[PDB]
Amino acid sequence: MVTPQLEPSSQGPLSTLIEQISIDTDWVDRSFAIYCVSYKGIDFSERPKRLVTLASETYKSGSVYCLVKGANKEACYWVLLPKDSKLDLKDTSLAIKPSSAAELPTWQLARLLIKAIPKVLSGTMPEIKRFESEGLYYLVKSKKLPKDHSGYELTTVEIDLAPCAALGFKQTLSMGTKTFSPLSWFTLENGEVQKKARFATRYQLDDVGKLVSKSIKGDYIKKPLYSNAKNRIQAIDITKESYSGFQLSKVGILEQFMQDLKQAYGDSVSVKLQRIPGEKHRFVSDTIVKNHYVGLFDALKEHRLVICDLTENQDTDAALTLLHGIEHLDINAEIAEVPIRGALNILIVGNKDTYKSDEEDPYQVYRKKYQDTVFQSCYPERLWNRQGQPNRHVVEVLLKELLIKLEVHTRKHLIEYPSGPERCVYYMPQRPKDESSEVRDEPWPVYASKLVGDEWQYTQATQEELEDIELDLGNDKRHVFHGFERSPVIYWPETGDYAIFIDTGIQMLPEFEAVAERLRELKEGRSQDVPIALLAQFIEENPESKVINKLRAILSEWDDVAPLPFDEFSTIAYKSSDEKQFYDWLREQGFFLKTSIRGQSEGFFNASLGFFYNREQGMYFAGGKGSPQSKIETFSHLYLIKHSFDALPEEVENLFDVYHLRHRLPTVTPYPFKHLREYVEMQRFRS
Amino acid sequence: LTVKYLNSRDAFLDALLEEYKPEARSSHFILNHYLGIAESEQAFVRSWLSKLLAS
DNA sequence: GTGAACCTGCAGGTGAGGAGTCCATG
DNA sequence: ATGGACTCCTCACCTGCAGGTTCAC
DNA sequence: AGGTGAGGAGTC
Ligand SMILES: [Mg+2]
Repeated sequence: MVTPQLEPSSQGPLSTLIEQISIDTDWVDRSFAIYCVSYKGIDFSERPKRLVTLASETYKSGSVYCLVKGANKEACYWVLLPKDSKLDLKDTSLAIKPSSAAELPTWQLARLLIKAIPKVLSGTMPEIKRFESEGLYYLVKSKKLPKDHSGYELTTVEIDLAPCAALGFKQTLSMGTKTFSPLSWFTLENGEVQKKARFATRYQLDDVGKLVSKSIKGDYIKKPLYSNAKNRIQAIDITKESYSGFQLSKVGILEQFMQDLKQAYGDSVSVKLQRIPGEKHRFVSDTIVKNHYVGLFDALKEHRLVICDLTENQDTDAALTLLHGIEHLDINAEIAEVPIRGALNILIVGNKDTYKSDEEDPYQVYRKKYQDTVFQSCYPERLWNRQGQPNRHVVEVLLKELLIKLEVHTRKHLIEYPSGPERCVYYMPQRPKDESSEVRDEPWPVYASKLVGDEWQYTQATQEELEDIELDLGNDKRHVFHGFERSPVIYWPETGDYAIFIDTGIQMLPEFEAVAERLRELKEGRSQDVPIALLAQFIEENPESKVINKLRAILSEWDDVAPLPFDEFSTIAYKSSDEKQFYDWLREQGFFLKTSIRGQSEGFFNASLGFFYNREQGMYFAGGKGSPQSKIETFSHLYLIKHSFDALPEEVENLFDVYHLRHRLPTVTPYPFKHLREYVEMQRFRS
Repeated sequence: LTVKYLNSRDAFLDALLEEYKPEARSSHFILNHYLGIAESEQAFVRSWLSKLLAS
């Protein structure tokens, strides 16, 4: 099989994939105790109740800091106890066997040293029962409950380890938001706890380290307030160059985690991350996208566009608003009371669930009858924003999608796409829309597209082609012809080659140590008040500088003896040529106030921009455009390409160069896989 | 008669909040947790409190 | 000689953001 | 009374102006 | 029945 033979790395983007874990086995074996509770070879068909009781009874007795579960086909479970400890269990259905701390896989042991010994890093053994569920939960936010209750809802960030199946079971970190709610909110007034909260693990807050931990006594359970909902914490934040706001993100807690493994273990255990090699990185500007979209709209100009309304209880000027939005782009449309045949149509419909089952849905009816016409639809609520103003973005999206279907219908491209590998056929599996299609292995139809001359040909793949593909796939046929999630494939008939693109799981991280050091220096600098004499000296020494006019103003409104604080310099920016010298001159004397952190020469914020491609390993990722902002809310992912090639063809690189699949952002999906996916949608109404 | 106009100062309040609860970590956390204002009502609060204490 | 493109990287974001009191009526 | 694994759900994005360089005629 | 991605809740 193929192994993840990466490189030791010297430079490049930083990854959440752990490179090496170092643990001193002597310091762990001589300081703790590991046992083994074997339930193998008893009965594999009577697992449920016996496993339940196994876990519960193993928790029942013994001073146990933590316990992890071993592999399903491996030795026992794994437990951690302090020195001179006992795992005495009365029942002998399972056998105990003391072992050492050098006989376990590294990640399992490191998980144990991450959970319970960092939570006890102040106090231990004060009571009978103690345990930590999983990970560490730091605190970032609290919210007050409605007036009828008491307490707060808490927001936490979780750090833990997990495997990565795509890269040979290599270890990855994780960071996730979890929410805690008080107990009384789920308990009825009659003392009857609701069914969900009757059996729930309880937790307790702390006032020193801001860590939520396990305890039998406590007024918190792990569940949100109302129902299925989401809470999230931003990735990074450098607003106004503050070091307090940088400490409350998902990369600020990660900096604290590395400072807590040092103050409890010293240098015995350390975690080192991996840098993916990279030499080809293409930043995308803003002008290129703009010029692309202009030519996008020009082609749509020379056609006919009709808007129709089919709501029952007609209300709102949705047609007028949409037409205004369209006409602001020099595209002229019209309003019709019934859809016209042979012209592009945008229809306004209602909620799909409302209409009865045998009711003849306007959309379905007016589709099935007119079978040579392109269609679009929208709900009337999406054209107005939160504050009532019209939403432009929706209008642009609708127009672009219309053009895509028109391109499919006419079988000839209208705008200049790049070129791709030739003599290849595109296959896409398609899940049945029947609700009975919960069968995992049930065969699916597969649709095929190809290019001959200048015309695309679309047809449903025959049985023979499907037999041909699976033979050459090999061990990779499971991703194409098996499972609840089936991925498309490009196939070469002459040589028997395939292309599959797989999401892996790594989130790209930017630099966070180098940013933190700078922010701390700025915080220390912005504490003192600058003396008046220094400013007078600067005025005398540089008569020609233009900044003087600003300075003289401030000094004229202030006391002649009291020192000047930082907030009086807000009117001068760090932008012009004569404005940089002033701040640098103050820096030489010990006053550091402003600096540059988002320059492209610095290279800190490069993991969230541009398009990145590595050919020999087949790794790529895409991010934003322009310049970094103060607030970023998502981490980019990492993808891998699986091939049977001796050397991957140089023509694949061109399929990721289209700027109208992610609406002004680079994409991570080939363009020929979009058109075909719009042909498997207008084929569910033909018959 | 002496007259003085007071602007907003954030570094003035930052240190004071830290001294009020010396065992915490940041300033926004102290303001949100021990005091009772959420993230929406933070800029306006900072604004008046700074001037009041400065006077 | 000049004025149109052309090319970085620093700021700033919906509105604005509360007490106190007189008199007649079934 | 317990742990870690698939499947379905909801939520956010889709900048902007100012100052220094440069051709293109 | 805007879209593509990145990601938090509820159970065998
Ligand atoms: Mg569609």
